[PDB]
Order: sequence, then structure tokens, then C-alpha cells
Amino acid sequence: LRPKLSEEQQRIIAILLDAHHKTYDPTYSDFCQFRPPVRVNDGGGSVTLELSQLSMLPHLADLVSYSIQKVIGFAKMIPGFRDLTSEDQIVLLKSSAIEVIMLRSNESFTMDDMSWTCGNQDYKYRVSDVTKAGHSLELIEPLIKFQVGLKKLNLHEEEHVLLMAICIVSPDRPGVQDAALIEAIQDRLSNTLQTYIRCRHPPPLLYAKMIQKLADLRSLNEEHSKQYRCLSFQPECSMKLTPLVLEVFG
Ligand SMILES: C=C1/C(=C\C=C2/CCC[C@]3(C)[C@@H]([C@H](C)CCCC(C)(C)O)CC[C@@H]23)C[C@@H](O)[C@@H](OCCCO)[C@@H]1O
Repeated sequence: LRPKLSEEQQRIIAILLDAHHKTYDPTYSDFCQFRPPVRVNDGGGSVTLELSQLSMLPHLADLVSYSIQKVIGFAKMIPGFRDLTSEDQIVLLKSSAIEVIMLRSNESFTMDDMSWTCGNQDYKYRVSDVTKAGHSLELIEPLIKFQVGLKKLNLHEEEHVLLMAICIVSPDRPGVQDAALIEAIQDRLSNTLQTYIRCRHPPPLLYAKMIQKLADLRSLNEEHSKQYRCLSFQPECSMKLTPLVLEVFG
């Protein structure tokens, strides 16, 4: 059966597309405002050297902090999110921020050279730039794999914005109080996505592939948390981060 999208489901999709267009600048025009990227000579991928310099960390921490602000704005526009308590809104935002950043970065990700290309060569991020921010291959290589797997799903922007909304409104996040209300909001979004795929997505399992990405994101989130903890032990690291980043990942 291929039921048509209800008027409500159509409205949810319109709101989410509008929220994404207002919070995701595909020209990356604010990037000149971040602390500049610095690429030290590290052809050897030396952990000692990367931690000593953390040359890409101020730029990527500013990029991520800016992105977290955009994700907060997006989340606030998800139909039903404002019905949650302020406490549950913050729990969901803090636990999903890194996953939504990984999802939304797929728009700048390119399979041409396996990089996140945000305009000119200065704002092109490769595996080597992430190692220069203090992260290791145990996070970066599965993250690149995830990006390619997501790129190959060829999501319609409707499916992309619904996936990010479903990711944020997850009832199984530690510390959530009203799990039943969060689950009702998520089911409303999941049914919208399932209905959209069934009547708008041409041929040639897409919903199950999208739900598998959400599970992959949990593993990536856990690895990022372990790595962030290591990064945080580096003396003077806090100055290379931002107050928002420190709070979200602390
Ligand atoms: C962020 C965005 C972009 C890329 C994301 C990347 C590439 C560099 C390395 C990142 C930032 C990974 C790092 C492992 C995270 C490390 C973080 C610390 C704190 C250092 O532990 C996770 C996501 C990866 C660019 C652009 O798509 C932004 O979208 C355009 C902007 C519209 O708002 C988006 O949001």
C-alpha cells in the first residue's frame, strides 16, 4: 500500500525543508569568520606532533561550534520539539549534536576526492586535517565510510531533513525524562518518512538503510566521545575549543 502524504505530513516536510534552508548555508559564507585553518607538516601522521600543535583544532572547533548553533536552530523548528520540556530539549540536543553534524556534513562531502569541500582549498577538509585536530583513524576512517554509504543512498532533501529530525528526537538517549512524548514526536516523523519513501521515491529497503545509518551514528558518537576525552587532556586544549563545544562534549 502506498497511502498519500496527509496534509499534516506535507506541512511537517515543508517546515523541515524551510528549517534546513534557514540553518544550512550551502555557500559556507561564514567560514572566513572562524579561526583560520593551519596545516602543520605531518606527512607521518605523528600523534605526538598532532597533540603538540592541534593546528586544525581552532578552525574545526569553530566550525563544529557554529554547526551546533545551526542544529539548535533546526531542532527548535521540528514540529513537536517545543512541546518537550526545556530539560528534555537540552538532553536531546547534547546527545545528538555530533551525529546531526556528521549527517548534515554529507552535503559538503564529495566522492570526487573523499573530502568535505566547503568552497576554496582553505575550507577543504580531508582525513589529514582531522588528524591535525587531535582525532585518530579509529574515528575518521569509519566516518568517511559512513559519508560514502550515506551519499550512495541518494536521499531526496525531504528524506535528509526527516532523518536529521528523527536522529535528534530519539527516546533512547540517556537522561530523557518524557521518553513517551519524545517517542510520539519521533513516530510522527518516522511515519512521515516511511510514507514519503513509499509514494515519492522511484525504484530501485531505503527506510531500513536509513535506520541502519542511525545505528552507525551511535557507534561514531561513542568513538568521538572517547577521542574528545583524550583531546581534552591536552594542556591548553580548552582555549582551542569554544564554551559551547566544551559544554556539549564535556
Ligand atoms: C561540520 C560540518 C562540515 C564538515 C564536517 C566534518 C569535516 C571535518 C571533521 C568533522 C568536523 C568531524 C570531527 C570528528 C569532529 C571533531 C570535533 C572536535 C570538537 C574537535 O572533537 C565530524 C564531522 C566532520 C562542513 C559543512 O558541511 C557544515 O555545514 C555547513 C554549515 C551550515 O550550518 C557541517 O555542519
